[PDB]
Amino acid sequence: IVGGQECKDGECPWQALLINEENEGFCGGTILSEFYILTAAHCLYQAKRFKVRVGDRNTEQEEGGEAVHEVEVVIKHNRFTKETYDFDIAVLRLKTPITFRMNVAPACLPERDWAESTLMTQKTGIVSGFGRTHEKGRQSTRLKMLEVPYVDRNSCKLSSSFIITQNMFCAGYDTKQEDACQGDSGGPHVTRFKDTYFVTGIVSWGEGCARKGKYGIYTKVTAFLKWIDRSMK
Amino acid sequence: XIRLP
Amino acid sequence: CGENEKYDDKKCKYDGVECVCEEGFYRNKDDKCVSAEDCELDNMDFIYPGTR
Amino acid sequence: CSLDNGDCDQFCHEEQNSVVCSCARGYTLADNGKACIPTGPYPCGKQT
Ligand code: NA
Repeated sequence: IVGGQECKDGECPWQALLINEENEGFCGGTILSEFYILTAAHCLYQAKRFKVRVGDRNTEQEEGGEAVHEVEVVIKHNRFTKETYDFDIAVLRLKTPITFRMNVAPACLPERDWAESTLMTQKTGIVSGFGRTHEKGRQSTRLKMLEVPYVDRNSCKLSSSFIITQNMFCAGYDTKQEDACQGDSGGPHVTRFKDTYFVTGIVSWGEGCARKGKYGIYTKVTAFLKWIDRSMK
Repeated sequence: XIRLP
Repeated sequence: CGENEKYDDKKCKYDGVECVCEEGFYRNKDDKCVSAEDCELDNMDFIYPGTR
Repeated sequence: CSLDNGDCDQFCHEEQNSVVCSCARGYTLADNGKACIPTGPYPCGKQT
């Protein structure tokens, strides 16, 4: 996350961190329930071995509530392509169920049609993660969050060199230099409705991080609600 | 993440 | 016939894309008749431990 | 529903002229047929 701010205690409790064999975080996820983590298919390619950590705020200091969970099954969308990043969705089943706590709690999955007309049309959503705090910099040692405007889809296309399919959407600012970055991928984009947070996006890709005139691209969760349900059975 | 033309 | 099939029609509509099936179902990548949700089974790789 | 989420707390759909509110898993529809009441200690979408 470039810009934005650190999440306070209990502020981003649906954030998961996927950690590699060096126990380093390379990607995020969104807690959907005690057994299920929502993430990006492409994150599957960015590690030889991984587990899921929940509850981390400062990754240089255990603080209580933190747990590591082994992944039992990876459900990857098999239409994912690294060429377009279309269908950038996967769901992880944990071996052992999460114990919800302060800083550990699911985001709500929305109803499809309703989310189309009423979440996707709010002004802002919130993206969160441990990723780099500058395009060329280092991962954050602290969970950050950033409020990001939804961006109309013709504006999204206009600005973008790569295709924007119906399974993606853009959010962010035009001149303000704040957006997701590397290490934030797979992580949550959520939208507040009457103080309940629903997951509306998966951190997917950007042309750099927080470049002027460019927006973060997210997998559009409302496009995949049936596939998500089925994956959670 | 970072996808550059 | 087969599971979810009736003697006498509707293919699987997948998320993020674009002897007859019973009142209920839809034809997957193998016209086995199966639920709207069960279609999505055609669009999953299952993977263990893992990964690159 | 396009008006004030039809005073639904969460989901709003329309049957024949009747606005019809509803809720995520772990919430139960209130008696008022509008509000969504958590059934448990860590209801989805709430900060802790
Ligand atoms: Na920007």
